[PDB]
Formats: sequence, structure tokens, C-alpha cells
Amino acid sequence: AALVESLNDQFARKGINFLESSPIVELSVRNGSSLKLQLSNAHVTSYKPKVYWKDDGFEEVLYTLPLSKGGIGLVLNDVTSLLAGAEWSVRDVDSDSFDAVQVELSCTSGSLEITYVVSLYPESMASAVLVKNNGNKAIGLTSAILSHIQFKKRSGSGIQGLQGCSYCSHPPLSSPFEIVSPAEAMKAKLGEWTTQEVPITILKNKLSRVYTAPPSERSKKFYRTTPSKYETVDQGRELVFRVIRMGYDDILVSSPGSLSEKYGRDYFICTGPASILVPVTVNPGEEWRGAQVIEHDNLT
Amino acid sequence: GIITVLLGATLALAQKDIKRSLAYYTMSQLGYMMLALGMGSYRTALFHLITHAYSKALLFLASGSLIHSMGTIVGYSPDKSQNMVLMGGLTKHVPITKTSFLIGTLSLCGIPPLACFWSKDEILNDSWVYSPIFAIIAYFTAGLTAFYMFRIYLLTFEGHLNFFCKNYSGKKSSSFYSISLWGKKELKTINQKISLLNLLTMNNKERASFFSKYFENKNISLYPYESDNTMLFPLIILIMFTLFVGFIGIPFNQEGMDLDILTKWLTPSINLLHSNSENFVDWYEFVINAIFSISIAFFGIFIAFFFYKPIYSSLKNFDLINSFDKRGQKRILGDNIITIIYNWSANRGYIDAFYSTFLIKGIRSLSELVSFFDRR
Amino acid sequence: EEEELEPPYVGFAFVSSVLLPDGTPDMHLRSATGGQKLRDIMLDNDIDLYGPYARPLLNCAGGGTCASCMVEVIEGKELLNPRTEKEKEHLKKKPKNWRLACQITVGTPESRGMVVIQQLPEWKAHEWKYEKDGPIVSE
Repeated sequence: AALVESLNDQFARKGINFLESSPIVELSVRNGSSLKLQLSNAHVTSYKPKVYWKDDGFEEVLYTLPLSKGGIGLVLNDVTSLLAGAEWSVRDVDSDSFDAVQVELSCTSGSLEITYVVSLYPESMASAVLVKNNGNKAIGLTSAILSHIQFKKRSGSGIQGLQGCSYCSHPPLSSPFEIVSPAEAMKAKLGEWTTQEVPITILKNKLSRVYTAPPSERSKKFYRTTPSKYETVDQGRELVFRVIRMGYDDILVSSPGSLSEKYGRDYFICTGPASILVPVTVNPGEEWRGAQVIEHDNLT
Repeated sequence: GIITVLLGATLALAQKDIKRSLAYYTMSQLGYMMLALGMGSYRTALFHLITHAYSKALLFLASGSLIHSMGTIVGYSPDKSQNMVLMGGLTKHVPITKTSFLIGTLSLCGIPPLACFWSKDEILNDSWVYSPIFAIIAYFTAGLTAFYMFRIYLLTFEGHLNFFCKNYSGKKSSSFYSISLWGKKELKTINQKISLLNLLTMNNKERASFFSKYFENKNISLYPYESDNTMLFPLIILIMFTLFVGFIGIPFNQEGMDLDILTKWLTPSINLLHSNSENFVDWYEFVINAIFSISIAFFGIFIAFFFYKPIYSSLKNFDLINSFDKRGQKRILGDNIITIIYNWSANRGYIDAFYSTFLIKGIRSLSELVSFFDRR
Repeated sequence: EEEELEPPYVGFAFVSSVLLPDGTPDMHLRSATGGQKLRDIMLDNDIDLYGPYARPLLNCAGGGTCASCMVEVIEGKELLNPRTEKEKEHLKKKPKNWRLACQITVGTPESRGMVVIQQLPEWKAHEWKYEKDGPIVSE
């Protein structure tokens, strides 16, 4: 518990607090949006932004289960897992006048320095990962910031903005924070690379797709790039949450179908930026950056 | 009256200004009044005048208060503060104005038990007695009126604030905070290169290799809010008027032989269509014979809901929208209605421009010609 | 010594009006055969052209009367036809590169150039400043 007191004496500010409910950092802003991030592992367990103009208009976004399941989890594995058993330590925090807050966690893995930056803005939340190489050999690694978005009902849950983007049926990248196993998601029609034609992806059925440009198409001068923004639509509580991908070149989308009945009453999907089909190389002394942003326009 | 009805209904379908569409279908309702007067329905025309004046004042005052609310975020220009394109998602911000506008819309969509429902469906029944073609045009106008009124309401109150939507407006972004997304290592006004944007920071894409020959603003959170109480109080009074003024032409608490306030007011009154039927209508029986008008109004409301309701609304099904994928921007649909309706509404029905081309300029030339004959 | 190197195409680089949260402007790439209208290309390739005017009856849909067709042409003005009568009518007091996309034909089906287009120029939070031709920068 003395670690929590030391973190309060060192880094606590207006909107940044540290509790022991495992040490967790609570990020808060002026309008009342809250964010819980575990410090033992880089896991965001709760995101409650203000979406209604009532006195209690804070709505939970992430689907969180006990034993560190669900939520937002940074994954970084090497193919040429680097986060298992990692000792995450807080580097520094920053704040903009109680309007925006930010916390940085630092970890080392072999010769790689990994920084996880989690920030709150009055209508958005951002999670970024920066890996810096310090060794004498270039690495090849994959990564994915997967977020489990909670929907009120299985029907009326959809994704808007992926129309015309080619999708490949591919198993989700294995993470310590899975709700459904990659085998129980039926993994993937294996690599069909179908182009989505409907404007809305319906998530009432069990699907596991990656939305991106095909790796063969990425070697040309002009090609249909991966969409940067895509919205999740929840008709149960009338909420649209926009996801922005930077650095990554893929969008993982996964739905459990009937399996969501096992873990609770509320529906959920697992979506987020990813770099899986084409592993990303990092030369010695280079740096790779990736980021997922969840915004919402429900206040306007 | 019927020509004015059809023209006013068809001229407000594809307008972006709220007050212009309000004027056009004001003209449509006045044409309805003149149509009722054309068959000799004195009492029905006066009933429609009484109900429509109060509902129209309610809707116009609500629109003005809403324009006043939007002028704090888009400025005082009427090209911006009266544009329903940039106006969505005002239900959360102006609730009293939302209720007033919704009540006026329901009154003038012919939905019971509001004001203009009784007058309008009396007009429609009298027109069917008059002639079938006029009744067909009037019922189609009622459906169109429902469509464009709920189009206005959905464009103006449901959705997101299109002016402040982060999908389009880049001014209300998260990059303008001192908190940098990547960490405590980013600052300075950046000046990029289209070549760097082309290579996507994935150096290997350097194939062009040649040519072919802003912070410190600071942003705050601004939201529209409801206007002052002096604007809201007449809205409440007109809400009460709209709710309870349809009972002066209908009998209030009919018990046997009971004449309403309006027919006792106009005891000597011209009535050519019903000069022999001294019938007493009933409060809960008129909605039985008015199934057709409410059905067509609900059809128009369903069309407006399909066109303009937000994607997160539970009434909008994903599969139905998938059936309306219209992939390829199907040209059979584009010029069937959308181009034609938009050109009809934007060019004001082509009459006014003709009045500029034929009369106005002509009279100008005539003046000059006369001046020439007075000078030379 | 060339088998045409590819089937003929025109590359399009679209810059969105809204910047990414890190401050870098959004960039999208498409490839479409020449001879088609820019409106017929942007909607076919799912590129935001109208903005909030994309809903039905809010745009002229190729009629030319609506001003929601308007884009900013950064590069590729050689591949595009000059300003027409409707563009001249609807683009008074606007900059010269500001063009209506639906009143634009992108060359011919045997074109190979690159066209760089900024979408929704009225909603921009940045600006483009040309410097001795060549280098084109954004603030």
C-alpha cells in the first residue's frame, strides 16, 4: 500500500489519483469522465465518459470481467509475447487544466523500451504504444490494441464506416485479456479477402475479420488504404463511439454470437487496431508508434 | 386553392432553410383554407384558420428561439444560423423548444388529438364529397406535409451537431490541447510535406522522388443552450393553445344533441355540401372515419424516419438499410427524385425566375425605351 | 521494354478536413480509371465528399446547383477540365483551386497522373501554402 502513497506523493494531480482497488490510476476530467487503468499490467478496466446531460450521464463503454478480462489491453509479441511478466512502472503524468490528463507507463523487454501512454480528453480517450529498439539486431513484431466494447443488446449492435474495405477472416491475436478463446471464436472462408458492400457490419452473428488493404496490394503506388476511423453503433442505449487507428495497418473486429450469453447479459465485441498480417520491422535505434482513440459525439 | 396546396407541398421537400420551408407550407395551408372556402365550407375554413394560426405561431417562435440558440455557435449569419444541415442533435440542448416544435409538427401532420387534425380531415372529407381528383391531391399533400415536417424535425433535433461533429469539423479536435497523444516529447507548429504524407512514414515508397515540373488558436467547449424565459413563456402558451384549440370546432364532452362552440358562433353560415345534414359528430367517433388521413400521414412519417433518423435509433433496422445499399449510386434513383426534387425546391418552382426573366427585366427595358422616346 | 507496367489508372490522394488526434492530417489513397467524374469516383470509393449534406434531398446529386460538390484541388489540375459556367457561378469570392467535384472530369480513360484533393475545404483546421511550386506544405 506504500507504493500507492508514494505515487500520490509524487504524481498525484487534479484529475490523477492512485488507489489500491493492485494499484490503479483513476483519470478524471472536468465534465466527469472517468478512466480506470491498472498499474501491474497495462490494462484499462473502465471508461465512463459523460454522454448524457443529466447529473449522472456517465456511461460505461468497455466490457470488463474479473480476473483481468476484457477492457483495453496492449499486446506486443515478437515473431522474428514481450509483455508477459512485465514490470510496468509509471514514468510521468501530465495535465491540461483539469480538462485533459495523461499518464505514461514504462517497461523494458530484452533490449526494447515500451511506453504505454493513456490519456483522457473531455469527449475522448487515447491509448498509445511506443517501442524503441536499443539492441544490435532489427526485430520483427506484431501488435494490437484490442478493446472490448459493450453493447446493450445483441441486436442493434453494428459497425459503420467499413464499407468497401476488403476483409479477411482471420483469428484474433492471442491476448491475456480475452473473453473468448481464439479457438472458440472459430478462428477465422479462410483468407477469402471479400470486399464488404453493405454500409453497416452487423455483429449479431459470430464473426472474426480483419479490415485492411491486402498485403499484396500494399506494395503499389496507389491502393485502397485501411480506413482510419470507424464507429460502433449501439441502438440499445443510442450511443455511437468512434475508433481512430494510427500506426497500425489493420482493424480487428470480432463478435461472439451466442457465446455472449455465457459471460453475462450485455453483449460485447472485440475491436481495435492491429498489425498481424504484415509483421512490422524495427531497425536498431528506430521506434514504432501505434495508437487507438475512442471518441464520442453524444454530447453534441 | 388546390394548385397552391400542391405547389406549397412540393416546394418544401428539399429546402435547407427552416424559415423558407415554413413559409412554403404556410402557403400550402392557406391554399387548403381557400380550397375549403371554394366548396362553401365556411365553418371548416374558419376552423382551419383558427387552428393553423396558433400552430404556426408556435412553430415559428420555436424556430426563432432555436435560431437564436444556434447563433451563439455558428454566428449571426442567417445562411448559417438557419441551415438545418448543420443543425442536428438539438434534442439534448433545447428540450422545451424540442417539445414545442414536436407539438406543432404533430398538429400540422394531422395527428390526433391536436389542433389541425380535425380541421384538415374535415377539409379532406368535404373535398371527397366535392370531387375525387381534388381529394386525391389533398390526401397526397397531407402525406407530403407529414414527410417534410418530420424531415425538418429529424434534421433539426435528432442526430449529432453537424457543425461541431468531429467527423467533419477539424476545429474541435483533440490535438489542440497541451496534452500530446504520444507523450511528453511533442510540440511546435508542424509544417508537413505532401511527399511525407504520400510515403506514409514507411520509407520504401519513395518513388516520386521529385516534383512534377496551426496551433496557438486554443479551443474551448461551447454548446448551444435554451433561450431566455421571455422567449419560452409564449411557447408554453402556444403549446396550450395548440393542444386545446381543436375542441372549439369539435364538440367538447358531447352528451346527445350538442353543438360545438364554432357552429353556435357561426349559426347563420354557408354550407353548400352539407346543407341538409344536421349531424352531430362525436369526439371518439371521428378518429374512426379518419383512418385514411392518419394512415397516409404515418406513411409519410415512416418515409421521413427511414430517410433522416439517426443510425443509433432503434427504429432504424440494419437489414433494411442494407437492402437500401444503393451500391454504385444507382442512376435510376438519382435523377428519378433527388435531382428533380432538389432542383424544384432550390429554383423555387421556376416561376419566380420566370417573373424575373419575363416581367421584371422586360419592364426595365420598357422603362429605358420610354426614356429613350422622351430624350431623342 | 514495358507491358504498360499496369492497366491504366489515375491515383487519388484525399486529405480529410479533420486532423488525426496526433495532429498529422488524415490521408487516404485510391486508384480509379480516368474519364469519370470526381463525384462518381469519390462515392464509388467511399470518400466523404458532401459531409453533412450526404443525406438524401440535402444534395443536388449531380445537378450542379448544390454547393456541396465543392472540393479543393491541390494537385492534378492538368488532368482536370477547367472551370465551367456552373463552377464560375457557384464559386464567386472563392480561391482558384476550389472546385466543384461533380463538375469535374478526371482526364481520359488512358491517363496516368496523380490527383491530390482536399475534401471539405470549408471545415479545414489547417491551410496549404505553396512555396516556389514543388514543395507543398500544410500548417
